[PDB]
Amino acid sequence: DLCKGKNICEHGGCGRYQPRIRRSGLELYAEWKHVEKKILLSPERVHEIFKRISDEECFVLGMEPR
Amino acid sequence: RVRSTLKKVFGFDSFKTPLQESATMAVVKGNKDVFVCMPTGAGKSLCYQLPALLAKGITIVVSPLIALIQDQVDHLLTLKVRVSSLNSKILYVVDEAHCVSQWGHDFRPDYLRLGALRSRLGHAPCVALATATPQVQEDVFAALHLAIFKTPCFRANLFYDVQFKELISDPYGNLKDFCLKACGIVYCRTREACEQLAIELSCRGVNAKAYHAGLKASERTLVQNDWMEEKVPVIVATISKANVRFVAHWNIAKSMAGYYQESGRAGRDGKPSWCRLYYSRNDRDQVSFLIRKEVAKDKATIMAFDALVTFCEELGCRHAAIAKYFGDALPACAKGCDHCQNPTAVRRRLEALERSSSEAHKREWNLFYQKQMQLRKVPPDENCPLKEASSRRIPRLTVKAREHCLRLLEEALSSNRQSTRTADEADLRAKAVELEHETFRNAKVANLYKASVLKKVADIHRASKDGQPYDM
DNA sequence: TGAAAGTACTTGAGTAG
Ligand SMILES: Nc1ncnc2c1ncn2[C@@H]1O[C@H](COP(=O)(O)OP(=O)(O)O)[C@@H](O)[C@H]1O
Repeated sequence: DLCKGKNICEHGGCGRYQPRIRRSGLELYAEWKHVEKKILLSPERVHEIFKRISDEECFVLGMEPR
Repeated sequence: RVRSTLKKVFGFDSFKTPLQESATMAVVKGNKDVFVCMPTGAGKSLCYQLPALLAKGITIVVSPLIALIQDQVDHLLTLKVRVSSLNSKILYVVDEAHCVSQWGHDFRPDYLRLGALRSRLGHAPCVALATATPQVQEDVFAALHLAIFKTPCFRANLFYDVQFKELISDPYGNLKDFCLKACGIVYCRTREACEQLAIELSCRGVNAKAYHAGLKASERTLVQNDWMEEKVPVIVATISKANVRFVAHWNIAKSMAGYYQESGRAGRDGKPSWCRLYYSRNDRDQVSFLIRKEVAKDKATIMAFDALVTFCEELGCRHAAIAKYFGDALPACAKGCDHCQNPTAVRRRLEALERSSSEAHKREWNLFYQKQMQLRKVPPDENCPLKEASSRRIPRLTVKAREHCLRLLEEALSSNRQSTRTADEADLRAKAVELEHETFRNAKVANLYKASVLKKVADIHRASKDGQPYDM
């Protein structure tokens, strides 16, 4: 709830923006507004995203790393 | 030294706009007050500081904006000018004509002092320097009460066009695209003018930096210097470059000349700067609410805002409309105006806007009623027989209305005397005073007062018809 | 022909020099 209203990655670096994820059935879509526009988020891509999350950054999410 | 001053003294004399030379002459010849109104970047410092360098005494300048005063002083110090900043040869001419005007959104002043100094040195140059518009111009001719140097064809460096938010599915996306097809400074209405719009634009990939009242002065100077060297192309400001690719207004400005001034800070060299206006009916009604509650807590403001509204909703050239507003002749301008580039597109857009004009229910109806009704909008002489007659607890209850109600009560009492043989009129005066005062304290609105006095006179008639004396 | 209620989610949305 606190993290949904942030569309910009401020804190740390990575000054880029964050897309809106929309679920259509079994597919995810990263509807980049203007920063192409719609990309079907492949599960390999989300796997690559998740593999980089630090242990602290997943324990704060509630998911114990172990 | 009308022209012998040259650029060598401060920095200027080169006849920037050939009548710029005469701008000195208009002061040099002492032609009373000359209405210097030119596009931004016209070197007005030549117009009203050269006589300051050449005055036998002082030439006090009315540049309210202290930051502006300090910037002028230091920029002239870079030009070796004996000017001193008194804000907080020249001590810092009736300058900044918008300062004395509410249309230039600079009518935020105090006493005279600088104005008092100018009135003292009326023998010294008395000049008035982008407000030469019959409404605004006559306001200067009335409130300030002074040759018009208004630019003959205003400025053809802006591709004026109006896009309606209702017609556009994504007004944020539309303005982002317009900025893409064009630095930039953007104004809009209040309620955190910068913050939300700048955040949306930045989410649109267009970095927009805020400049608001609550922002720190360090943030102000940082964003200003960054915008000077193109570090931040897009700056959003409330009312606060020779390119300026867009000066579009997300919401309507406070005043017609306010909009002119906020869109007139583009094209120092004369390069095209587009400039677009976004209009919404709800925005119009909201600002009408704001101006009405401002004047309530004066008719010129609403008159000029209605003029702005009909300007944004008229079928014709924007430069022609501003000529009607600024008093110039027919602009006869080429492509560069929305009606000039395509009359059919403007007419179709206005027709589409007209066609698309049409606990939560409580507030919705309240706002509707207020917006639909707003647009629809003496002491007692010698011997008034009323207790505390000099009171206004009942709104819109004229003293003549009180006299008429008292006369109705008095003829009722006369009939009661003829039917029941009361004492006399001498004490009937005090009795009527007491009755009217009691009716006053038992009613709140004018209609309620009339209803209460009618009920009381009906009761008096009933008592008279019953035959018994009108007792307490 | 003739199921329906609590909790999600899912979007757009929303006062000055
Ligand atoms: N007559 C001129 N010839 C060449 N350059 C000039 C001339 N006058 C002004 N400039 C430059 O243009 C700048 C504009 O100064 P300013 O008086 O604030 O313009 P504005 O008319 O918009 O108020 C000045 O700083 C000056 O350096």
